[PDB]
This record gives sequence, structure tokens and C-alpha cells, in this order.
Amino acid sequence: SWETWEREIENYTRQIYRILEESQEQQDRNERDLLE
Amino acid sequence: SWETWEREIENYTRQIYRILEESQEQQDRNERDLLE
Amino acid sequence: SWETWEREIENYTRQIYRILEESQEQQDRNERDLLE
Amino acid sequence: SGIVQQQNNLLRAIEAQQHLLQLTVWGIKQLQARIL
Amino acid sequence: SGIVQQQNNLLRAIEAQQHLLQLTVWGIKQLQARI
Amino acid sequence: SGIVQQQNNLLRAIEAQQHLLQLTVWGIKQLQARIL
Repeated sequence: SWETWEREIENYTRQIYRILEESQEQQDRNERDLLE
Repeated sequence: SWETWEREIENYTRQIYRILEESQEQQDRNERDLLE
Repeated sequence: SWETWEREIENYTRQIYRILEESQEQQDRNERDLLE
Repeated sequence: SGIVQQQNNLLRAIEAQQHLLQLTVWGIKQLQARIL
Repeated sequence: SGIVQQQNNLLRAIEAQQHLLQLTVWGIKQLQARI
Repeated sequence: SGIVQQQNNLLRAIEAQQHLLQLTVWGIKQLQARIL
């Protein structure tokens, strides 16, 4: 029950953080490219 | 009131799954438009 | 800790509602600009 | 149209997820009152 | 392309958040049932 | 510009929602520790 729950919570949390970092880097690139 | 809560959870879950499906379809269309 | 949790829920909820409001204003502007 | 339409799709998804999040906060507050 | 790639990023974030949200719902129902 | 600015707003909303999700997980873990 809860052991698996805590594992899944940590797995998706780690994924989200990775995706948020990648998205912030893409945001930064898109905003820079705006001025080209 | 938990029964009502379950019903509102079900309803919004269905709404977001529909929105995610439309979003995936649109993402595919936008990527293919750019490639093609 | 629970009194602090309740205040942090409130703080982030308020922020999200302001960002969602600004995002909707931007959606509206972007759609109008597309048309012109 | 496709990029701006995808912005609207993602905005609606976040809005629906915010409704779901308010529902989970209500549910936790209901348990909190009883359990402590 | 940069905008579309960013949309793909945000869509995947929202999808992963939805899985997390359904895990929190499962957790609350488990505790509701106990109480 | 209006599209890139809009993506920054959607990114901010998702990030704030992630904060809220971690707060809801902390609350469920607290309640679970008190019950089981």
C-alpha cells in the first residue's frame, strides 16, 4: 500500500523537476531568440 | 459530503484527461506542420 | 507545522490564481493579435 | 492558430488541475480536523 | 519550433503532475476509509 | 513575444502547482503517520 505510494510519489516528483528544469532552459533560449 | 467530493474528483479527472488527449493531438499536429 | 501548512497552501493558491488570471488576459490578447 | 490553440489547451489543463488540487486540499483539511 | 518544443515540455509536466494528483487522491481515499 | 510571455506564465503556474502538490503530499504523510 503506502510503501509503493511513497515510491511512486518520489518517481514522479523527480520527473517533474527534471521537466521543469528543461522547460526553464527552453524558456531562457526562446526569450533570447526573440531579440534575434 | 465524501460522496460529493468523489463525484467532483471524478468529474474533473474526466475533464483533464479529455483536455490532455486534445493537447497531445494538437502537439502532434503542430510538430508535423513544422517538419512537413 | 499545520498552521504553517495552511498559510503556505493559502499563499501558493493566491499566486496561482493571479498567474491564471494574467494567463487568461494574455490568451485573449494573443488570439486577438492573431486575427489582426 | 495551432500554437495559440495549444496555449489555450495547456491553460485549460492547468485550470482543471487547479480545481482538482483545491479538492485534495479540502479532503486533507477534513481528515486533519478529525485525526488531530 | 522553439515555442512548439516548449509546449511539448509543458504538456509532459502537466501529465506527470496529473499522475501525482491521482496518487494524492488515492492517499486521501485510503485515509478516509480508515477514519 | 505574446506567445513567449504566455509560456513563461504557464511555466510559473505549473511550478506554483508543484509547490501545492508537495504541500498536499506532506499533509497526507502527516495524517498517515498519525493513523497507521
